Amino acid sequence: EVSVEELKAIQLRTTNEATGEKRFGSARAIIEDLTIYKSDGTTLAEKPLIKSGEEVTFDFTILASEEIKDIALGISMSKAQGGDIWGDSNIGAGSAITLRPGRQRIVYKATLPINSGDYLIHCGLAKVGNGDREELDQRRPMMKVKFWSARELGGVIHAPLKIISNGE
Amino acid sequence: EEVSVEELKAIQLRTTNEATGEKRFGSARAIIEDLTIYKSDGTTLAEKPLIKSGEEVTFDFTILASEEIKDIALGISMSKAQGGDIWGDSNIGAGSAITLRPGRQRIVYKATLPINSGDYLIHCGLAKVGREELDQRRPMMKVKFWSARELGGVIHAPLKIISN
Ligand SMILES: [Cl-]
Repeated sequence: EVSVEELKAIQLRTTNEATGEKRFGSARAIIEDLTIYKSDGTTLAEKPLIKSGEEVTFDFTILASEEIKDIALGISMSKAQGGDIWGDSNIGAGSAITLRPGRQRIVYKATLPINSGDYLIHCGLAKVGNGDREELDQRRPMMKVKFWSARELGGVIHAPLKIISNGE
Repeated sequence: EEVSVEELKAIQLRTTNEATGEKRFGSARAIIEDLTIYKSDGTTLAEKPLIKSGEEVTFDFTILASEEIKDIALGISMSKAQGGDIWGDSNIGAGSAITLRPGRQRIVYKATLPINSGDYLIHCGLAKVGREELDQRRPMMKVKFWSARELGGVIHAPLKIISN
């Protein structure tokens, strides 16, 4: 179908250097690409800004050389200078996934209450069980993303106060 | 009412929360006398010391003032352990002017807090914007967030799996 040999070559070849992506894994299957859509339906290439609190779609193209049961396809985000502020996967969602040979598309959505700033997106593909975890394709960092908001808040959590009573 | 700044400074010092090792400072021309927190089910943190990740929380402040004070900033924030604030906001950001009257009054905020499971600290500050610190409470109290839904980091934004 597609040789792991090819997937290994794909993996080594397609590595984003604008973020200094370090990429590892057995490459039995790989994250061929990730495309991110905003609520208005536009991409990051089309508009690289995400509004704080916007619903985002993560469109994964997964390319597998063979079938692989019980995988974990995860994604996370860190501040341009720091550790992860957000991370999740199908495992956290309680949703099992099995990869089939050839291309396949897995789609996640999330509403991201993240304050304005520059962040990094990471994603990872691994096999959960049968012995210990097996990393298939870990992409770190995969891409940059900037959040913007109508008004500025403290920290990273976008949770604006509602004023119920101002003693007025 | 008839409360003096002298009285408020005394209250400020003796009602500092020792459990959290609270540091408290400011002129105390007005003070944050109390903060009661309600969860979306109507229960207080005192009744049920636990907030569900992502739920709507109500902050019921009781403020004591020794005199009328215009252009007030009442801020709240949260942090984890020895870290900096992970969330913060105030009436100023929200675009709501506050003027304190003499005596006791209430200021009430809501926020929907997508904070992952863990132990956090709540900080609050009262000041007159130009800043004169009136009453800064760091940390005022502990708060525990929980969810059966587990995530990484502090941001509770669970993925939904659309297409497998
Ligand atoms: Cl309470």
